Amino acid sequence: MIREERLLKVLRAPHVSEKASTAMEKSNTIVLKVAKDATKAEIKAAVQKLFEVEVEVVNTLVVKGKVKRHGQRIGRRSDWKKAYVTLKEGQNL
Amino acid sequence: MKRTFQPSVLKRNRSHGFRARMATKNGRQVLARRRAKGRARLTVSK
Amino acid sequence: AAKIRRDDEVIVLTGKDKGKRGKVKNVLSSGKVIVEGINLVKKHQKPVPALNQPGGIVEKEAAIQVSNVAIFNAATGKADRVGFRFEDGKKVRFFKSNSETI
Amino acid sequence: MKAKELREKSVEELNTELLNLLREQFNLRMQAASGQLQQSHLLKQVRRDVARVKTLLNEKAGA
Amino acid sequence: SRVCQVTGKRPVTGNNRSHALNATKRRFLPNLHSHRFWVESEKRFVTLRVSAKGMRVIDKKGIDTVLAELRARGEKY
Amino acid sequence: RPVYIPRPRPPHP
RNA sequence: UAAGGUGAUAUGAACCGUUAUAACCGGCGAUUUCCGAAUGGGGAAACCCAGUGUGUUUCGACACACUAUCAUUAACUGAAUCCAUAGGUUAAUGAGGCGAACCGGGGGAACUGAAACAUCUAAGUACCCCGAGGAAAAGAAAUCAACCGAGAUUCCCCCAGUAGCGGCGAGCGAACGGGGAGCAGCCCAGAGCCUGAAUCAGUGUGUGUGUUAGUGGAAGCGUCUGGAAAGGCGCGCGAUACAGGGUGACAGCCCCGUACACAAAAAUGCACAUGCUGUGAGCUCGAUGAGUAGGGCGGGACACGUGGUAUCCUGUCUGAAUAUGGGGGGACCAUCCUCCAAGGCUAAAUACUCCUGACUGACCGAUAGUGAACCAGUACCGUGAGGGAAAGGCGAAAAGAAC
RNA sequence: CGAAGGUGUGCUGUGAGGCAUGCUGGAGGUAUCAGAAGUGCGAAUGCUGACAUAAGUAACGAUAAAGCGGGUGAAAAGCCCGCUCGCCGGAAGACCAAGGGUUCCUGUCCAACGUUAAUCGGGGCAGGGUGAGUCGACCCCUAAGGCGAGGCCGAAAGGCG
Repeated sequence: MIREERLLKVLRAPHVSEKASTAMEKSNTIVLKVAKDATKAEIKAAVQKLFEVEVEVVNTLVVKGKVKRHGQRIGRRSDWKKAYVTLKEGQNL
Repeated sequence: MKRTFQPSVLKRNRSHGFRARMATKNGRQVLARRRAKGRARLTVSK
Repeated sequence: AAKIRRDDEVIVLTGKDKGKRGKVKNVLSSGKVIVEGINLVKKHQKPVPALNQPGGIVEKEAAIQVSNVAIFNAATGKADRVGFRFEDGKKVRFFKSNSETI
Repeated sequence: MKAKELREKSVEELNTELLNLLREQFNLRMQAASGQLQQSHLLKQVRRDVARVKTLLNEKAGA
Repeated sequence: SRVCQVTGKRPVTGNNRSHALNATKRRFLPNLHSHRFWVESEKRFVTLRVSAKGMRVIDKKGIDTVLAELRARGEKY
Repeated sequence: RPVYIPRPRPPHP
């Protein structure tokens, strides 16, 4: 059983932006970064345990890294997955 | 004026894809030659 | 097996100011050392709007080749070489020409 | 911080790994992302500690 | 393939020469045939693709001896 | 560099 | 080993360590995602979808392991017919793929030359395919020689552009014999006496040596020129160390090195001694490889193109003697000489370098040298196989120009 | 207290050349006598790079068409706003599939790119943006066709099934 440690690694970081702020104040939902796989069930369990909050539903999407032109060279950013988590009437963070 | 190249990902992969080369020994030699030359792209990868 | 260390008082054999004494502060992996008041460079430091605003011209210390500095004996009044010998199971440095331990 | 935990039993080794993963690994990561972490050297130090514990578990369990 | 299962005869390439000594590549084929041999040891028929020379070899020796050599060769018959 | 996910996204006509 | 460090472009931020678990180097271990022989099935490579068996927070759902094909072996099942066999399931062992050349084998050109061209040449070359090794192949006479004699195979220099072959054209081209490198001989087709009896292969121990980290390593100062001296001038010292590289212009004596003397907890190759396992010494007698040798027909290989053509191999059809026997000695016969085919094993001298270390060069010095001195087989071009560039230099030190 | 190279000058030999030196250059060069050559270029519709010529010439890519006021700006015929004019309207509108792969939106900049200017842009830099039990893929089924355990055939590779 590695479910506990798995839940401690799916979550990577919160997402800060205008869309994130308006979603939180209006829809009571938090947007955060997750691992590349990060199935919806794992994200739901991780938020319930680590943040000790009740959740309703999770929506995930994959963001493709942009292609950047650094110096004389061309590079690409890494793809990452962000999840929208909808909390219930009781919210903490 | 219709030109010779009409792109299609499915046709490109099924014709010159990695698995297409490995099916026959001639394709395997094509991969072997390009590994020896050190080419970054072994085949047309989606 | 470095002959010049962190805390050593050395003298300059060749350079802009040969014969000037000093003490080394750091040594670079490229065989270079930094000493006080020996190789001063008037670097033109640009202003930056960050937390630090040095501005003006800064008198920095420029690294010098370790081969151009020799540890000073401090007893014979001249530069001297360095050798390594094993005493009580420990490798220690010593001078030459009536060699004594550091 | 290598032979201190060599002689502990497997039960404590799993316990210390869990709190290493739980605290100072997840919490530090959230702090760094939010910009509230100024001592970023803890992240690497904690990661190496987790590796050390896992190395012990393998040479303890089974083989 | 056109390989005798007893003597191992296989097609061999060669030349055919005309009156003007013109040389063209040809191929000599063994006189292979499919034959059923009755074996009393196992009490059944075994089909072998054998050449005419091989059939003479089987007659001179025993069918059992030839089968043993084939089994030692490592190829199923 | 190479993207490998040309999945189909057909919006209902 | 250590007073420094956290790889580079590439500074910074935050920290570790300084007498020992900072960092770095070496041995032995652990982790080792996904694709790829890919091997649970599939597939547009890095993706999708499973079955069975082991253990667990809300049934929820999780974690691990196994599950490809083929060949051999063993067990259990098992038809058309009794038996049986085929077939099926299970377990174990081995293989699979990749890699620059060298080696053996199976296939096999044309251009070109002949001043045309068909025999011939190019050439058993290029290329395709199969198999194995560190080398491979070959190898202990049914061989030569000449009636004097040598005794496995392989490689180099002669013999020798010789004898021969050849639209006797173009061309191809030996052998005998001699001088060298290196040398090693055996086993089965079988019984008896004697039975570890030598030599071998696999696993322990011990000595020596080598590889994988390393340690010490001699001896110079003063004036002149100068941005700076290692240069000039004057006087010294080391050398079993003036081989090289660096250092503000050219250093034996400033630094790293160099000759020299040492170093190994652990893993390893080589040469020996000592144990175990397995086949196996020595003597007597006998045996001594049959669809084979040879022959007819059609081809190929031997320098030798069917010619007077020996010898070898083979597709096809035939077919002995067996030691009072048989083979060869260049058509063939007789006499002599020599050897014993139709079953196998065998290191040395020989061929090559994808890769590792050191060293060398009347080799190149950025249109040269590898296509590539600069993150080049990259950019770019092509559906694809494939083709394929240009681009080095501030200064001793960024001191990279505050204002 | 100045090598090679570069650039002038003055002497010198029947010649290819040599010698001395002014300025730039900045650290290498090499007598004599022998030795070996990737040993000498004006041509090959030679190869590579650079730079001329035509020449400040042709052209600036559908003859659907622009005018004015204000704003921003160093600068406005082209950008923004406003009022008119004109063009498409089975399209020059709105949607997709295929194919592209961030060209989407905001802030900021005008070197190069835009066949002109440019404050503007599909340009540069930074940040943001793609939310599914019902859409689609995936998945269940199959057509043409592909592969193909055994199997048949084939010098090998391999062909067919």
